[PDB]
Amino acid sequence: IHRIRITLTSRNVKSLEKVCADLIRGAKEKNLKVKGPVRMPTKTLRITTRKTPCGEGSKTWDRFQMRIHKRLIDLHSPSEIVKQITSISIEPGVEVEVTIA
Amino acid sequence: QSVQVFGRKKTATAVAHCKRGNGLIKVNGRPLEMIEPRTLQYKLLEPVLLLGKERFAGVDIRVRVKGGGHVAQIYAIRQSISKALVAYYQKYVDEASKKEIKDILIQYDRTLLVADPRRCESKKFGGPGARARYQKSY
Amino acid sequence: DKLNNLVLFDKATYDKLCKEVPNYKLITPAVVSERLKIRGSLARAALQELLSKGLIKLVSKHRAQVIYTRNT
Amino acid sequence: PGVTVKDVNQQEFVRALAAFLKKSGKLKVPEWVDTVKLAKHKELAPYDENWFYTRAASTARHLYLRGGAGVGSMTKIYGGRQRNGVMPSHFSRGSKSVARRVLQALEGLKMVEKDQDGGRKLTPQGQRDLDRIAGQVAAANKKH
Amino acid sequence: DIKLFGKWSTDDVQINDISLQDYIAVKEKYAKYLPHSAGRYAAKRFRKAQCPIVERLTNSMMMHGRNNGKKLMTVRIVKHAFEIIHLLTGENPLQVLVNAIINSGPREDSTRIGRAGTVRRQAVDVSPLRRVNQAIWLLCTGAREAAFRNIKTIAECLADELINAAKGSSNSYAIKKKDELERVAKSNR
Amino acid sequence: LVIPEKFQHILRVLNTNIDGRRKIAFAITAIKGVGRRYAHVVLRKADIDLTKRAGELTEDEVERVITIMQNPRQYKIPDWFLNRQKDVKDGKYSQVLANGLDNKLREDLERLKKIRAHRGLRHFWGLRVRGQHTKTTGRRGRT
Amino acid sequence: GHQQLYWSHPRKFGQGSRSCRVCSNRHGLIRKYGLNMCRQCFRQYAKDIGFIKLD
RNA sequence: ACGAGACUCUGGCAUGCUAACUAGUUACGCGACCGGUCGGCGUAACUUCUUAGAGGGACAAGUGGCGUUCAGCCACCCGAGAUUGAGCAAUAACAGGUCUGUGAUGCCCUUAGAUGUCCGGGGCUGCACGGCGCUACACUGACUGGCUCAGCGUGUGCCUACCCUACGCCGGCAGGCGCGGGUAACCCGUUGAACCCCAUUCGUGAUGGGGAUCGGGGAUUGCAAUUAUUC
Repeated sequence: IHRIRITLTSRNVKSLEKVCADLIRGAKEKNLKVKGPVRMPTKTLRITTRKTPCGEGSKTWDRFQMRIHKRLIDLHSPSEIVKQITSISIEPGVEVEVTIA
Repeated sequence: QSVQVFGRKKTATAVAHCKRGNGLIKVNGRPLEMIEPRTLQYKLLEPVLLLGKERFAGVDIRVRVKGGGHVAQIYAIRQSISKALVAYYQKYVDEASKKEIKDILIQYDRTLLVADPRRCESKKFGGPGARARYQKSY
Repeated sequence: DKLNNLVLFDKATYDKLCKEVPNYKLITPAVVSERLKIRGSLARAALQELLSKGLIKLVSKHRAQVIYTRNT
Repeated sequence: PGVTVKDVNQQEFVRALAAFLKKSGKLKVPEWVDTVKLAKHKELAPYDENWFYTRAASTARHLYLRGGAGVGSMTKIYGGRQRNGVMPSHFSRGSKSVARRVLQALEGLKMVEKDQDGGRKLTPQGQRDLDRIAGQVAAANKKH
Repeated sequence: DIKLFGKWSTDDVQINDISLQDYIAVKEKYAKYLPHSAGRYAAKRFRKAQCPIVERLTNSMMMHGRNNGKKLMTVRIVKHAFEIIHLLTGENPLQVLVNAIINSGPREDSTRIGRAGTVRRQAVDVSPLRRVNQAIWLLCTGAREAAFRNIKTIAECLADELINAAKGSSNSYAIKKKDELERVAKSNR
Repeated sequence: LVIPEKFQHILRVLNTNIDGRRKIAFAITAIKGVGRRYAHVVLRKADIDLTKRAGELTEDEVERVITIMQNPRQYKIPDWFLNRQKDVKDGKYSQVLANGLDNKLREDLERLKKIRAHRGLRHFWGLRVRGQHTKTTGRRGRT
Repeated sequence: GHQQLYWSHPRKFGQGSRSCRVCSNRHGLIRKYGLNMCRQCFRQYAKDIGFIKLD
């Protein structure tokens, strides 16, 4: 079997891109094929709430946005190198799900 | 065959697939001559056929622009025609022909090819719309 | 008053559709047919139907300010 | 001897097929055209009396413009943006039952195709049959 | 060359006033095969002041905001003004448009007095650019005054709009308002 | 077309009201058993010619659609266009005829008055039986 | 009374089945995305949870 | 020195993403037909739309005029771009609002169907478009002979049963039954966000610009629908 999908996600795009470059460079340094970083659409969680803690005042709202950036990367490689690369002490703020399909 | 010029107006999804043959544009299964709006026909058919019918027999183009709205695929078809012709005559004829066909396609359209980033604008709290509020103060 | 109208196609709707209307410099049957005090919309419909005998397919109606044929 | 479907006018193809079947009159006159609402979103349904052939060809074009389309966009293309009643009404059911009973009679005439896997696709044999129908309606009414 | 079919020509426009060379742009490279090709004059630093007459007709007719929704309608009414005036006059529609708007319209149109004025107006020598443009505006608003909200059959309403705008029949309301404006202009004289 | 005699302007066909000045989907609707979708379904099931015009109509054509209005159960369509559907006085969708005897003809309204039904009280006035929140309400029922 | 009269019908779903997970307040709760706070507590903690004012 | 600006997010701009099974695809293996169903294994170069998803530049290598020729302003002749909209928002103030958001807190009460359980019924609803969201006396407007469509963002069991729903049947339908998909560009879904020729089809327009709304296959996953999710 040579079908492995790794899901990368984070709120911060800097860490996401750095860890994606880490994974791609780790895959390509050793003789191995790897797909490009599929870039899934960003999810914009929107919540609007009145600023005031009471009923008085002009109706001014707060629009809190929360951006979730997620990527999927394919891998045709033995599971050993995948497990070694996954345990590379990734940067904080990034959630990773390595799936062996 | 790669020319890499496309045709894109507004946000319509378009494809310009090039391989030698006649230049035809398919819109909802309706080719270039018989068009979907059925009311802007002359404004799109005038530039090509009055000069020649075999004029488009150079390189066939799959143009399947799934455009909704008449201002969307109309003038997108002519964008595609001009862009495909200019790129084909650019890469695969010579520079002098480039100059003359660019001159005729520029007297076709001086400078309106590419626009600024704008669309329908956002809505603000305190009113029903983008720039509007609740009951009036006279 | 309760003006007398005829619901369907009429001889007046058929009247002078090719006698003097297309023999004027301004080829527009609207007002001239309106002078008969008979519905001009169906006069236009009859004129379009007689123009579309079957030689050339004319099924489009378009807007009110619509062109007519040239037959002078 | 026809031509491929890529350069065939799809609307002209369906209209030529419908006109040929109307002039032939081979099948009975369908009377379920407007006995029903024909879906939730029609105040006054179609009254073609060839809504059978016309809407079957429209479903066939829906099939072929992208083989493998989920059912429901059929009334997104043909159906409008509903304005039902005092309340605002959204995208939901149509009149499915009479449609299925009519399809149970249409089956066998090679007009709208229901496959064994459910859904739709290019169907090479079906594609040959539809291309032949297009070729034989190439000499049909209109375009003359 | 480029023309209209094998029966009509578009190179029959010569006025030679040597005054339409500062605002009406025909000088160097402003030519178009296209009546309208999605202009972006808004984003430009007021580069919309060299606008031709056909686009004025295109953009100066709608009542309120009850036409916008698809510029399809704008380009279609440009095309059908082309064709309908061609049918009316049997020659170039734009040429006869200019011919039938110049011979009438604003000789000294509405413009105020001094620093602020609303009581009366001033008989103002109307600039050729603004006279032509506002005469096309007169024709457009008269078309949406007569062709629209008409009590008669509408396929000659452009003929009667031409009659009201040039010959001077007492049918159009805009033409009698302009008659009052002309009465003020003569009050200046 | 018109012939040099009396056009079908004002006649007593079924004691209904119609004048030959408004066009289709309005002339047929003038009779309370013909119009809109029901007219469509009748014209389908009876296999009628599209070209026929009501300008010089024949009494039989309107009568036949009215008979279908009386008995639409066989056709598997809504027996609509009836204020009497599934209401007292008809064992099965029946047709009551004649005018000037409205109280007897529409005794349904008399039954609603004798039971003093607010629903029945709605008829005779233009207003909502539900009655929405106090606002532009009540104005419904202007004589 | 303690367990004999009550609890004889489905009533586990009302507004009293919820409260702010910070202050046990039942007014102005936020159910969206499941963080389950009131308006003001969420406004207080939005920076920490991950909601930042950009719009 | 603070504010303003700069700054951040956001908008009809990219022929590099040594980029993608959701999106078509240079040379395979499908293939009637005047190098394509290789998007129905999967092109290792792709990329044009899509991912507005990551890296970019271009109001002055400009012109004319006004201005002290400065700061700037008004129009345009190698030319995609020549005021997008919001966020943040100073010093000093208010006896402005909130102790009924608060495990953020100063100053308190005492003794019986205690504001917390039990209230079939019910609180503004005892209300007449001179406080948000509604009627165009009309070819700019019609019911699919026209859509290969232009287009925010939610959605299930960790406390906790209560989510989004495709498809068949009861069906010509609210509502009910059944296996099914969905932790989500993967399913709802190509979200039914207008029908442009507009195949009932407009002459002096009470009469498509209401139909001043209660009768009808039959009327709810929630005790209570009586001025109210019934459809």
